Amino acid sequence: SNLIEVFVDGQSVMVEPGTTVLQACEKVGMQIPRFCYHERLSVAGNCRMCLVEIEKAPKVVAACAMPVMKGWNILTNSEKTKKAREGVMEFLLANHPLDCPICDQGGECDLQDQSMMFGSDRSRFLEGKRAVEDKNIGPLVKTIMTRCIQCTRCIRFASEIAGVDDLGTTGRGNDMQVGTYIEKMFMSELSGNIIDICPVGALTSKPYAFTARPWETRKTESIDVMDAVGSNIVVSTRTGEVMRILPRMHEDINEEWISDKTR
Amino acid sequence: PFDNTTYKNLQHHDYSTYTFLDLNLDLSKFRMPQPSSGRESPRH
Amino acid sequence: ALFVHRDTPKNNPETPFDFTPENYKRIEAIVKNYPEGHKAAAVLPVLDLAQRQNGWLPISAMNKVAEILQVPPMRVYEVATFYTMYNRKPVGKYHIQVCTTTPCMLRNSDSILEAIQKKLGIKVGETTPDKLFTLIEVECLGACVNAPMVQINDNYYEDLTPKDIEEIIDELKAGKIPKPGPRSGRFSCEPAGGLTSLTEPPKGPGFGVQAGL
Amino acid sequence: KTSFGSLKDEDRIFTNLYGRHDWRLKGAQSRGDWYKTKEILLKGPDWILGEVKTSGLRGRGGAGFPTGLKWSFMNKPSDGRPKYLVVNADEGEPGTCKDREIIRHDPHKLVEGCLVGGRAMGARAAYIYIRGEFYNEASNLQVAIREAYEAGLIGKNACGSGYDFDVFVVRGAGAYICGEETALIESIEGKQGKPRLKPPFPADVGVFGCPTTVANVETVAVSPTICRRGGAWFASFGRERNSGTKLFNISGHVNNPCTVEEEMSVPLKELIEKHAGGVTGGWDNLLAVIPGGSSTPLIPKSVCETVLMDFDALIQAQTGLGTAAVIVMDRSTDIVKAIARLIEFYKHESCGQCTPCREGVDWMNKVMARFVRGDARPAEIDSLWEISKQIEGHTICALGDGAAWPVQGLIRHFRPELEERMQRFAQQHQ
Ligand SMILES: NC(=O)C1=CN([C@@H]2O[C@H](COP(=O)(O)OP(=O)(O)OC[C@H]3O[C@@H](n4cnc5c(N)ncnc54)[C@H](O)[C@@H]3O)[C@@H](O)[C@H]2O)C=CC1
Ligand SMILES: Cc1cc2nc3c(=O)[nH]c(=O)nc-3n(C[C@H](O)[C@H](O)[C@H](O)COP(=O)(O)O)c2cc1C
Ligand code: SF4
Ligand code: SF4
Ligand code: SF4
Ligand code: FES
Ligand code: FES
Ligand SMILES: [K+]
Repeated sequence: SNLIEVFVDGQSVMVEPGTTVLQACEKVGMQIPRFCYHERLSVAGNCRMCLVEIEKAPKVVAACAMPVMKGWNILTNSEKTKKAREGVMEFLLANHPLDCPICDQGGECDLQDQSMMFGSDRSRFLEGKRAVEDKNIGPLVKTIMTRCIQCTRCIRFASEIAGVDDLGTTGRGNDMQVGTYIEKMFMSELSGNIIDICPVGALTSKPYAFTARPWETRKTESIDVMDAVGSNIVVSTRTGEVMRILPRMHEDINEEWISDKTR
Repeated sequence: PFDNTTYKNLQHHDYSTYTFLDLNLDLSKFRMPQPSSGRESPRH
Repeated sequence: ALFVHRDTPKNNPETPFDFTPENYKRIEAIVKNYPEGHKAAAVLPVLDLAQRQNGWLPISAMNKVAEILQVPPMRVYEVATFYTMYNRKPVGKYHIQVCTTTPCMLRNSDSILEAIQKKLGIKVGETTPDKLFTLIEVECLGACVNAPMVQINDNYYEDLTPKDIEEIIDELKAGKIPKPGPRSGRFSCEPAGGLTSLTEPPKGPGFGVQAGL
Repeated sequence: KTSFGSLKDEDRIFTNLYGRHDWRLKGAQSRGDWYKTKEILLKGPDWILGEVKTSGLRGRGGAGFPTGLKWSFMNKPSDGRPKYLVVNADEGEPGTCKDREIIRHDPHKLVEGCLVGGRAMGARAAYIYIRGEFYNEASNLQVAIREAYEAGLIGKNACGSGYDFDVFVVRGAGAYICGEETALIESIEGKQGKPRLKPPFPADVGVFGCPTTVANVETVAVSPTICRRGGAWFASFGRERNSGTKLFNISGHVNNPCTVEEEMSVPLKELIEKHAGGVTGGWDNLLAVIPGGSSTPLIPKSVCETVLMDFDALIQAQTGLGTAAVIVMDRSTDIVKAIARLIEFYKHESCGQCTPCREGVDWMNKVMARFVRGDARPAEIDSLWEISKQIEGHTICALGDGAAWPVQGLIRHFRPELEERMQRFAQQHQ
């Protein structure tokens, strides 16, 4: 074989050439924090949450995008890796709105959870925040774009999996806004999966809106019957009532997506 | 005679709004045939 | 200053835009500069061509550029909102761009910004009511030793005083075209008190050429 | 040699820098351009790369990467894809106006540099990504490219050498980030000028996915003079690892703001007092100098007295050489207002792609806008320092570095002036 030897925190692991730093750390059971990386989307490398120290290298590398070289010792828990994560989380939470009680993502929020796990416990941001105009992309996806952290999972999903090319980023800098730039309605057959892959509450389910909350939901693993694909789903119920339907990962059927009829 | 006292770049006082693009249209005949990726676009 | 579009009666996808046939020949010349299969690389010139024909970009120039280049319209909207030259609102006939970054601010570009404001009766971002002048405030235009300077639609006007920019605005209102250069005594970028360099004649072909060549 | 500067006119590469001679093909050939270009092209890529490596030429864009080592990354056999030289003519750096002068006044020198460099790297064509604000300069360069095609100097059988080479000019559309090499590549490809992550370096995946070298106008245009005069001639100027001549843009608070070609390791005081007429009010009126355009940290008057204007001596002065754009600031300057205007530039010129720049450059601009008024407290200085250190090295490209560095230079050399600003705000507003 042509496997190269790399190190995650001193532990040796044999990886294929072209393996990223994030995947090499995944092979020893360490999940590097991320916001823009998704293993079924193309690599973006712009949330900078996956920044990790390679030792004897005076610069952190973006683990989602950087291929491993032979002999790298990836320091997933070192001091400057943790400082990089805290700084990036501080910039993500600088302009992010204090909406966690009114946001449907709360309790199942990647930004909340890895702010708890990898960020600091307090704020130094003494300024006013930005506020973004909400968009109207249809009756399925509620859009609250102040919560957007510009990870571009929207655009990569709609371009690469849904094949739509109607989402994008307009503007530049801190005023860069994810949207359609026009009053355009993002109605694919797969348009509800941007609710799944949005790490924050910027894209939420408009039918599910405000009704439940993830810790009180019971998760029943079941099968779609809306077509003959047999998409594996989670029916999440609450007190004997069906709240919503999420995908289950089945690599050979529905990889982690469901159609909007199913959803 | 050697002149070092006048500014010889007086042509751009007479450039219009289509000067660059008319120069590109004039240069279109001098150029090598472009390489092809083998498809019409990356969405083809 | 917004990066969403709302359909107005003067800016909508049924606003009449189409290139002239000489502009279509220019577009063909632009597209032939790029490899086959990468026609999207002609988004930035052709859209700028749509700004040189119309003065600004309604959302029919963006849609026409997306149609003739076979790119999605969102990928043209991204370019039109990313780059600060694409006028997505109709600007005046003379688009005055005053540089106020630090090398121009140190040489008092604020006095010239105030001189343009009190001459035209408008402020930064506004347009004169006869639609002749739009005054905005831009970043470094790359004429830093010729600070303070402005740009009017293609042209740099450099080494300016308030009197010089008032004279330029006067001969823009009078229908004439001003000379795009430094308004001080110097010509392009030399030291103003005489040449401190390049006073000797240039040596010509063959000078200092090494052996074996 | 121990002392540097006082460069003679016979050793100038950029003769006709000032527009005093004909920029067209007759004037360029009468000054030495397009001389024995066929004999340079027929000696192969390895000879040209050896001359550029021997010359000690470093990247004149501002980072100073070794130019021959960089261009030898393309010296490899083809894999079906074409190869491209891309000339970075964006020049968005505040202070910097030298590549405008090369394009406007020595355009055939840039075209011959495109030919020689693209022969060295095996490139099919040259894309000169020029700034869109440089419209007259772009049409100027297009007239020179038409003269080079009509003389057979470029195109099919360039200079009679049997090497085919086109030279294209792509205009920008008003983004400072489109001078960063991968963002420039994305701008040529018809997209938003957002930088790519490295790796891939452009020699592997560059413009259109092809092997590509992006090189500055100045480091391209000196290369035919390096191939004619010899690399040992070019390495005879400046200190070791600091070879050659350099265009300097002395602007700001000098008597005669100018672009001038000068030997590499010239003192900053000698450069300002010789070519710029000195600081307004004398040398004792000097407060600070931004040595190499906006991304380099400022140095105060005590550092400027003995410092040399090459890469290594300015790194030892904990700043950078950068674009060699000397912005001079006298004692009458509100230096916090100037650095805050510079941070305002960096948030208006930030493509918004990655989190630390998109959020932290705006947050540094808000903190600097309060520091101008003094509407802050001194514990926010070190806080701002840490914010800059959370942007530096954590971004996709070096615009985050180039925004963090002026903040760091201002804090490091002028913390007491920030503190007295804030305490006089506190005593006259409370
Ligand atoms: N000239 C101008 O108008 C401006 C210049 N700058 C300068 O830009 C500099 C930063 O520019 P960058 O290109 O982002 O940084 P720099 O670290 O990366 O790289 C410079 C060049 O070296 C190449 N390179 C570096 N390491 C390499 C490696 N290991 N393998 C292959 N190639 C490698 C890069 O591809 C690039 O072309 C700063 O020093 C700043 O002064 C910044 C803004 C404006
Ligand atoms: C934000 C940013 C802007 C840049 N702008 C330019 C530019 O306008 N012109 C330029 O030559 N280099 C610019 N650079 C440096 C380039 O990335 C690159 O190093 C250079 O253009 C080519 O390398 P060279 O110096 O060897 O020629 C910029 C870098 C950054 C980070
Ligand atoms: S997206 Fe997450 S962090 Fe933001 S308001 Fe909603 S629950 Fe809170
Ligand atoms: S809306 Fe969500 S998925 Fe889309 S870019 Fe913003 S944070 Fe990412
Ligand atoms: S650091 Fe700033 S300029 Fe660079 S990719 Fe990120 S947002 Fe863009
Ligand atoms: S996860 Fe690697 S940068 Fe977003
Ligand atoms: S600072 Fe105004 S032109 Fe560069
Ligand atoms: K979501």
